Parts: sequence; C-alpha cells; structure tokens
Amino acid sequence: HTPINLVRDLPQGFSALEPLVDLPIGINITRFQTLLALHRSYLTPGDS
Amino acid sequence: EVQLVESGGGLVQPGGSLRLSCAASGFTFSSYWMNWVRQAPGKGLEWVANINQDGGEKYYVDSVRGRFTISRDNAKNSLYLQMNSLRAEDTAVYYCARDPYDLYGDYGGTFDYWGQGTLVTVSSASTKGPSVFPLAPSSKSTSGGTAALGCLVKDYFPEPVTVSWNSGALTSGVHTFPAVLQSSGLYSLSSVVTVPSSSLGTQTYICNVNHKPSNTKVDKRVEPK
Amino acid sequence: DIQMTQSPSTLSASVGDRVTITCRASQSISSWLAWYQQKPRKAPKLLIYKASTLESGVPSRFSGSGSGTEFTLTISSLQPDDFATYYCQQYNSYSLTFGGGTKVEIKRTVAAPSVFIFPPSDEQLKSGTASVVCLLNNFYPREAKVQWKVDNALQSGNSQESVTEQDSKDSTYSLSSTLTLSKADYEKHKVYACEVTHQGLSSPVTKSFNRGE
Repeated sequence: HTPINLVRDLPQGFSALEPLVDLPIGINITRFQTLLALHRSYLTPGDS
Repeated sequence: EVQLVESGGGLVQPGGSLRLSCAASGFTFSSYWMNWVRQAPGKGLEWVANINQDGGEKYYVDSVRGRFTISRDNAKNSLYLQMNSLRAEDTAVYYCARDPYDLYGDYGGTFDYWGQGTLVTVSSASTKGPSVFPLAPSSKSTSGGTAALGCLVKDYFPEPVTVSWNSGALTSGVHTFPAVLQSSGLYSLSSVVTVPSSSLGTQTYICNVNHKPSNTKVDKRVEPK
Repeated sequence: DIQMTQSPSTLSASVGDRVTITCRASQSISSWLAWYQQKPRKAPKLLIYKASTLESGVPSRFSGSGSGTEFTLTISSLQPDDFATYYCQQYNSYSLTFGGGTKVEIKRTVAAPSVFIFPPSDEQLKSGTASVVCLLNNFYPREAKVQWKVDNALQSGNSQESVTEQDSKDSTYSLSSTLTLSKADYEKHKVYACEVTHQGLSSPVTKSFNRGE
C-alpha cells in the first residue's frame, strides 16, 4: 500500500510487493471478478 | 448560448469566507462535471476544484482542501464554491468552466466553456475612493506638436476602477495603465491621452473616474497651467 | 503529480509566420493534453483537446500535435487576433495542471517612445506626498528602461512602473513610471529628471523640469 497522488493510471515508479498470506483452497480456478462498492450520501436517497 | 456567469467576488479580509456562484445555461447542467479554475495575476491559471455529474464525487487542490467546498444545485442550474479561512494568496479571478468527463482519460478534451470570472481580493485594507489629480500638459517644444495629458487616480481599493474620457467621446490615443499595488496596499493608476497642442484651450478634456466599490464618481477637468 | 513546462515563455513573431510553442510534461500524460487561449482579462478558451482535436468553432490556423511526453501547438499563419497567452494542460491525472503560459506578441517595426514628464499637482501636495509621473508613449519593442534622477542623483526603491497591453491598432506598448516622495522631500530639491533608454533611441531622452518654475 502506498499513498499516491499520481497518474489516474498507474504512476511510473517502482515498488515491491510482499506476501500477506497463504490459503490452501486447492481449486482449479479459471476466472475472477471484481466487486465494487456503492456509496450513498446524505443527499442521496439510497435508491438502487 | 452556453453561458456561465459568476457572482460573489469582492473584498474580503483574511479569515473571511465568501461563496461564489456560477449560473449555467444552454446545456444539460445535470449531466456534466463543473470545475472552478482560478487565475491569480502574478501567478498563472490553477485548477481549484471539480465535482462529478452526480454531485457526490468532489476533488480539490491541496491548498484549499479544508477551506473550500464546491457544490451545485441542478434544479437551480447553479454551481457554488464556498471559501473559508481566506488568505491573501487566494486573491484571484475565479472562473467556472465546464469540464470534460475524466472517464475519457487518455482522450480528455479539457474545459470547453468558461465564465467571465469573479474577482475576489483578500486584503486587510478597507474600501476607499480614489483621489484624482490632473496631469497637466508639460512639454518643452513648440506648439502644434503633440501634447500629453491625463489623470492620476490614486489611493483606491479595491479594484476595479473605470476610466473614460469625455464620457466615451475620446477614445483614440488613450492609455489607461493597469493599476499597481502600492506599498500602502492601496491601488494607483494613471490614464493618459495624446492630443494636438492646438487642442489645448479649444477642447475640453474631462477624465471620468468611476469606482463602483466605493460608489464614487469623479469628473476632473484637465487644463494646462 | 505532473508538472507541465511550456517553452518559450514569450515569443514575438510577424504576421503570417508559423509559431510553435512546446509543452513538456514531467511524465507520460499520454494523449491527455489540451490547449487554451487567453486574452487579457478575458477567460480562457479551449483550442485543442486530446492533443490534436480542434474544438468546435476554433480557427483552423491552430493545430496541435504530440507524441510521448512532448506536445506542440503550432499556429500556421499568425494573425493579429492571435495575440495572447497560450496554455497547455494535462487532464491525464489528478491534479490537473496547466503550464506557465506562453505570451505571444505581434512583431512590428521598432518605434521610439515619445516621452513626457508630469510634475505633481498643487492639489496633491496638500496631501503628504508628491507623485512625479513619466509617460513613455507608443513604443516597440516592449523592453524600455527608465531611470529617475533628483538633482542628478539616482533613485532607488521609490519608483513603480506599469505597462499597457499591446495596442490593438498600433501593436505598440506604453509605460508609466511613478516616483513617489514626501512633500518635505520634494520641496528639498530643484531638478526632477526622467531618463529613458530604448532600442528605438540613438541617444538618451531625458525630460526634466525645475520645481518652482
């Protein structure tokens, strides 16, 4: 995790990643999806 | 006519707050991001703040972050910028411009439409009407040559000031210099015009000074010694 | 963040010539650059978007190209209308940033300034201060030097100068210099002189006056 105020796209620069955890799922996993979050504010009625 | 009119500029002391507003017309206001950009005279143009079409997402430059809040009323077709803890540095002309969608990304078009601007001045000085002194024609040359005359508008705050000659009757050869902020913190400027030496005496030259903030109006006749 | 640096900061070209202003980003913006034209006191107008797309209603004389980090706005045939400051901006990433701005000016033949000197009005003296004004009228190029002499003594820190925008018709510039002094100081000395040096002048022009006379 790094703070950035850079490119909307990934900024040019070098950073390294470190291992957090190991989970033995053991699944033949073909695909993935990203879950996004919604935000409703004061202003918004929460309507979907 | 896509238009954006800004209102709310003025003189403000440090620590004060103002809210400028920009009324938009000519397009579907609700569908576009609106931004506020400022041009501080010595410095350049700077991007102050942006709001998403939905009105939720809001971004600001670091300098302004606690101080300024941008908001909008779509039904109102108005955009606002409330400022707080004004500093002398915030003095600038603020323009409301219609921005492009960030989503476009690598193909961003930039700000298509811009308003005229609202001038906000942050200074401790109070409003004060100008003194107008004549700059009488002095030349060490034969007559028939050209002569220069003008008015010295001094010690007024804040900008702007309006200068006309003969009620707009005399345009040519007129130079009204940009005002300079003096050490006092007050503004001073001079307006000059070049005329034929023959015209002195025959022609009346009246400098019209109008300073709206002070609500003062002055008509000074410039005559030769 | 990204910094955009334009060059040159200022340029002067003759009508019809081709002008090329460049802008250099600190890092790759990609295509995310636009250009704006700004006239004195007026709000900026968008010339180009996505580095090379002409905004609607903008004159065809203007064009913009770019690749990598470096981008250029060219004006194929300079016109008098073109006088202005031009800015590049990168929308690529936040925060949005504008370049310093390039002021373009119409190059014309050199012109010497007419010089006038104005003594303080009697009315002004009643206040505390005396303001001596020296007008430099309709000269080109913009660079002009003004020195102030009170009984042939050089002056420093008591002067302020202002310059007008390039003239619509003339394409010339004008300048005012004001020397401010106390009433007491003013009464002290006899001769007030304004010395001017300019490209246009073969010899220095000095206009002066005597205090009582």
